[PDB]
Amino acid sequence: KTISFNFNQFHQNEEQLKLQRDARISSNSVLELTKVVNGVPTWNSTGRALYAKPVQVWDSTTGNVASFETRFSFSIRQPFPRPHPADGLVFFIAPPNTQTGEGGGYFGIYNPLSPYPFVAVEFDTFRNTWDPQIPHIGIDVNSVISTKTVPFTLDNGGIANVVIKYDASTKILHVVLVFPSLGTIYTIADIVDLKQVLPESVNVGFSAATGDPSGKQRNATETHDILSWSFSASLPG
Amino acid sequence: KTISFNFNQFHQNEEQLKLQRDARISSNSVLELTKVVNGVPTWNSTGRALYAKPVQVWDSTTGNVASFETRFSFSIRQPFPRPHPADGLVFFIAPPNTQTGEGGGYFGIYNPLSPYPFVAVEFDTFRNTWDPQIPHIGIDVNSVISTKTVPFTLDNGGIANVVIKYDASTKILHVVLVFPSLGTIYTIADIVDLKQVLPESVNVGFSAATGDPSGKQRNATETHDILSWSFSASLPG
Ligand SMILES: *[C@@H]1O[C@H](CO)[C@@H](O[C@@H]2O[C@H](CO)[C@@H](O)[C@H](O)[C@H]2NC(C)=O)[C@H](O[C@@H]2O[C@@H](C)[C@@H](O)[C@@H](O)[C@@H]2O)[C@H]1NC(C)=O
Ligand SMILES: *[C@@H]1O[C@H](CO)[C@@H](O[C@@H]2O[C@H](CO)[C@@H](O)[C@H](O)[C@H]2NC(C)=O)[C@H](O[C@@H]2O[C@@H](C)[C@@H](O)[C@@H](O)[C@@H]2O)[C@H]1NC(C)=O
Ligand SMILES: *[C@@H]1O[C@H](CO)[C@@H](O[C@@H]2O[C@H](CO)[C@@H](O)[C@H](O)[C@H]2NC(C)=O)[C@H](O[C@@H]2O[C@@H](C)[C@@H](O)[C@@H](O)[C@@H]2O)[C@H]1NC(C)=O
Ligand SMILES: *[C@@H]1O[C@H](CO)[C@@H](O)[C@H](O[C@@H]2O[C@@H](C)[C@@H](O)[C@@H](O)[C@@H]2O)[C@H]1NC(C)=O
Ligand SMILES: [Ca+2]
Ligand SMILES: [Ca+2]
Ligand SMILES: [Mn+2]
Ligand SMILES: [Mn+2]
Repeated sequence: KTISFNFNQFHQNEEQLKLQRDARISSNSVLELTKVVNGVPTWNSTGRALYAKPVQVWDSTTGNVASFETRFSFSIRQPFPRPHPADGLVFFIAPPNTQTGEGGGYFGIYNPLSPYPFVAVEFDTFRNTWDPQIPHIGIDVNSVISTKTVPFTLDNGGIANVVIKYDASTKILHVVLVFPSLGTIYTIADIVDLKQVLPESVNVGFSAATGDPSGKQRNATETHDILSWSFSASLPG
Repeated sequence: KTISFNFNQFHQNEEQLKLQRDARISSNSVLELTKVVNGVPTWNSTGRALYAKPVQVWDSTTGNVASFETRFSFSIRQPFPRPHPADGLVFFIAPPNTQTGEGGGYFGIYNPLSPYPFVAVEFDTFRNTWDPQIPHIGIDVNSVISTKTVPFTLDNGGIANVVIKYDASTKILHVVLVFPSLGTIYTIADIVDLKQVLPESVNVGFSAATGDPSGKQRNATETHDILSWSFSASLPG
């Protein structure tokens, strides 16, 4: 059983996508996860976009787990450098029908008063009390406190290509981040057992957030645009 | 005990490299693993290049294993597409003082008469009886029958960027192959316990080969050039 989808661009009112909070699709085909007014990003914004249909990552009848691959391009533009850009974006896997959690350093995927499991790959731009030097790529399992982290230099306003691959036989989640204009390549990988953290069916998508009001800084913002996205999953069981 | 070297270009008579068989450094600074006469690659060629100093990947006293990262660019030019180019190149890790093995599909790293252990990342261009479709990236442990494989499409005569990273804490060996001119990214990973297969001290280097005469095809050839190479290893012990 295989499932796959591809988005060369994003059309307004895409029946295949589920938009939440501030997420919006521009007229120029970009998925803007967080609020951008008159070409300027704002703080206190959170937005998510999930693939409309649930995907089965494992089967309890056979115990088999899915292998998958996803590729996407994103762009993070940071207009106001001085204070500190925030917060970042993530590709994530969670139980179906979840609601946007806390914004800010929680990217909109963590809800303290009713936590739901999740596996996420973050592109963190703001250093929270629990983070190492930013920006960094991180593998998150149920917590925004990454199991593994790798720093990277952002191509401000530039395009970044990401490849996330999960091999069930080895339980390896490997991610590649490339900035074609800079010729830089970043890599990180960790062992993650999906069967141990997630339910059989899940939702895959993105979530991003800009500076939270509590920070008292309106400049703590940036764009979190997804330009294209393909997904392929294979469940033998 | 960290160690690292970096070759942004190769100079003839590199005191740092040990060249074996047909391996040679061209005037314009590129490391030609296999024979190329008058700008034309030939069959029946095999060559290797090893860093002259042995590196310690693990220590029996503390038991600690080294974590390392290596980056290099190569270029395979396939002048004759019709029959079938051969054979490919590999980055390998082996015991010090070994000699070039069999050519052809053995890339010059495997010796049937007296096999020595090794861990290699291959870039396979010819399909042998034990191979899946070509070209493919492959992780090889003590043999040329990859534990893990992934297909890729070669950028003929183009530049390829490679990142090989080994994390001792997880035992994950992850490799990334990027063709900047095509924008394509290929990734593969597997679990390898260096301690279980290799001695404490080893040699790191490259090996390549063109079509073996036994195939009776003079067109089974291609270049196998290395343009640059950096290596970094950190043994916490
Ligand atoms: C928030 O971003 C603004 C735009 O980048 C900052 O203002 C810019 O500050 C520059 C000097 O740091 C100055 O050359 C630019 O002209 C100015 N741009 C604009 C459109 O105002 C702003 O910096 C604060 O406000 C300015 C006016 C100065 O007083 C700075 O000393 C202030 O830090 C940023 N605000 C914060 C919280 O840093
Ligand atoms: C493939 O390359 C081999 C080089 O490693 C050639 O081996 C030959 O081995 C001889 C034994 O000591 C040596 O004198 C020769 O110099 C060398 N080849 C050359 C440059 O003449 C091999 O050559 C073939 O096999 C040898 C044994 C002779 O019969 C040659 O006349 C053959 O051409 C190369 N094979 C082919 C088919 O080109
Ligand atoms: C070995 O590689 C050669 C270089 O591509 C092939 O020759 C080329 O074949 C083309 C059509 O096959 C032809 O248009 C080219 O003019 C020719 N180039 C040269 C310099 O020979 C060769 O192809 C075979 O052998 C040649 C001599 C011709 O008879 C072709 O018709 C044959 O297909 C390749 N040989 C093999 C083993 O395929
Ligand atoms: C941050 O976003 C929330 C949700 O989009 C808004 O409700 C907030 O706007 C207004 O001010 C806050 C303090 C609260 O009273 C809310 O109910 C209001 O709508 C917004 N807060 C900021 C800092 O603008
Ligand atoms: Ca953060
Ligand atoms: Ca082969
Ligand atoms: Mn973080
Ligand atoms: Mn192979």
